[PDB]
Amino acid sequence: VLTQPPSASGTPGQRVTISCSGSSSNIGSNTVNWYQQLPGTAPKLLIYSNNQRPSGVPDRFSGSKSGTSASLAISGLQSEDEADYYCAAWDDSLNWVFGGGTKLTVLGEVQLVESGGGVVQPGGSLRLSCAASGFRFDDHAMHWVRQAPGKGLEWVSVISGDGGSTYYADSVKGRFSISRDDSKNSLYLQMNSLRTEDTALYYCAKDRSYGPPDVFNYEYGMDVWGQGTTVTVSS
Amino acid sequence: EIVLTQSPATLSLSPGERATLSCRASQSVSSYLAWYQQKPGQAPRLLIYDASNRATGIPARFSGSGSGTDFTLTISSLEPEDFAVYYCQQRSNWPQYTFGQGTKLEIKGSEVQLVESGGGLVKPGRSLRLSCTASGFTFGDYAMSWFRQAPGKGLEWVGFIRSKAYGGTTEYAASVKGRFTISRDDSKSIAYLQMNSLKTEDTAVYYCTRDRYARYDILTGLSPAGADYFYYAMDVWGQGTTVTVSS
Amino acid sequence: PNITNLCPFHEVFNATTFASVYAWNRKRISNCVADYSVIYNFAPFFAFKCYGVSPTKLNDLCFTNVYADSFVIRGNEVSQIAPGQTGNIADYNYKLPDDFTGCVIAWNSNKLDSKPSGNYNYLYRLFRKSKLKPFERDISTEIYQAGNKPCNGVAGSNCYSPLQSYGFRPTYGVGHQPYRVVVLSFELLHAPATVCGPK
Repeated sequence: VLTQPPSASGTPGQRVTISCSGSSSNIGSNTVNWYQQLPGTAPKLLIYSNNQRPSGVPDRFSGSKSGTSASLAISGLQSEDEADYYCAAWDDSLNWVFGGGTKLTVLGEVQLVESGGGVVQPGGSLRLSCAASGFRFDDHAMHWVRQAPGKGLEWVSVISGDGGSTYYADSVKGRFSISRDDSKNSLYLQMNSLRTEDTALYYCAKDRSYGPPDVFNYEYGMDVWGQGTTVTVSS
Repeated sequence: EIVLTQSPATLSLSPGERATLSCRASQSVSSYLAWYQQKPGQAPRLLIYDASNRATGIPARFSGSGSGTDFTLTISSLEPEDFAVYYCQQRSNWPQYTFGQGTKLEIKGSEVQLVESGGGLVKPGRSLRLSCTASGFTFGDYAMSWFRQAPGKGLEWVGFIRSKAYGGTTEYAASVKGRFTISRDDSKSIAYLQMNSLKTEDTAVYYCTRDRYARYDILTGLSPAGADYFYYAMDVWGQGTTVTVSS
Repeated sequence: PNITNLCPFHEVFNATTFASVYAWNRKRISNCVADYSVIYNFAPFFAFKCYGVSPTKLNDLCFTNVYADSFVIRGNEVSQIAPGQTGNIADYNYKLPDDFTGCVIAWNSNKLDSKPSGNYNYLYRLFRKSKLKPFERDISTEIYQAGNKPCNGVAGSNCYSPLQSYGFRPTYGVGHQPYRVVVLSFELLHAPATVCGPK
């Protein structure tokens, strides 16, 4: 688990900092990935490798990993930097751990589309597919990140570009099964025995690396996301 | 340089009999003899390999023997449909397969497949371009050799491209050097053969075949006498195209 | 806090020619103060796994000998560079000991080791009669014999050269692209410490 301030604030023009602590098994041995999710949208990767940003992210966002802790420096925040920022790291226990979310409150192409949802009759099953187009699907890895309404991000499963390695979270292990079809450019997630606590959006996140985050522990990061499929498993 | 000559020319033996076929060799070649069978029109089929081992599928009435400078194919049983031309092949010089003028025997007196394309009249526009598309084995771990057969003249060697493992180099014959160039498209699993500077003597039926398996890891535990060794490391011939000539 | 002459880590991480996988070009990093913070300024890495030690606490540890071996390996084969791993390039080209105390650094080199027609200068061993011992090296190119007929030193239909090329092309997807790997090791068996941190 990565500890993180639940809510930070600042005035427009000042630089705020969002810390994120962790054990020597997730941040001390691997890299940190910061994300940003505006209210009602999908997360976007801000900083990977603890100091590197993609082309889309401006230079105002800074990152730093000093030992087993990280920090997201937002120099000169504008009115549009009002969202929840999450940390990310790959624990050596074969799981992608997220943070808690920091509601920064101010005081002033590649397409991933997924389908398959609805009521699941809590004890039934459901099929999840994720279409992909335009990023050489056989080279990038795939993920599954679900988010309960009003809660944080929770990682479900991962599969490398080769498809040999596949990891699952401790609460979805033995019940979910992930797979991919390089010919059809689609990512599947077979859910069985869905419980009452599996209600979320189930985003389909496209990784930027090739191998699993355990072997490539200095490059992983969820670049392109999609519009989640809100499953509603209930009585 | 190693010339292989068959002793018999036209065996007119009736069925319910035996059959003998000899083969000499100038240089002392080891057990690298492969007897082929060629029905009129069809593609050659390998009967005996390593001069003692029979293929996987052919009847057991093809026991061949001999080693060194003299080999012998003994079809010592009946000949129901043995009407075909029986060729020979050496593999002492690995990239320099040389055949011999075979014997014509008469009656009295499989997902692995590689098809070809490209042919017809070539005198106008003296530049052809052949192709060879594979559909079975994983194209890329095998080398691809080309053979041509002039009308009623026998099989010949053209050239080959080594697998991506042992370099993408090439090695042609003497009569097609400087004119014929071979290249591969392993991404599409297609091998090509350019025919720049075409002559009158290049009016043969061309074949594309496999070559040695670049992966000798799988070829270690396999005994070189079983059906599994024949499936992974052996030649798989295809159909034949044609080239012509005019005035 | 008494840095005198930093180790030539720029002669190991930033080099123009990396050897094949069956060669190592092992360099004895010794007799020089080692600053493990200079490795982070050479290139953006893709794999950084320190087995036994910590990347931050590397600076305040002393060792008797530090080695740095480098080689170009395929993308699908970086996962085999780990203590106790089996594979083609983990049993016949480079065997790391199960008690390995060091770091394995890997990073892509598609912009420097991939020509349009493929570079066949990076060779890898496919199979041996036995498996390599931890930290062993074989440069012998004795021709393999896959059959019952003896091979008198000529690559034939059943005689194979033990070294095969990768054929790195820029169009190959990630997984068949060159990946330069620099495995750092540390020894403290029986010797005075000569490779310490900035102190």
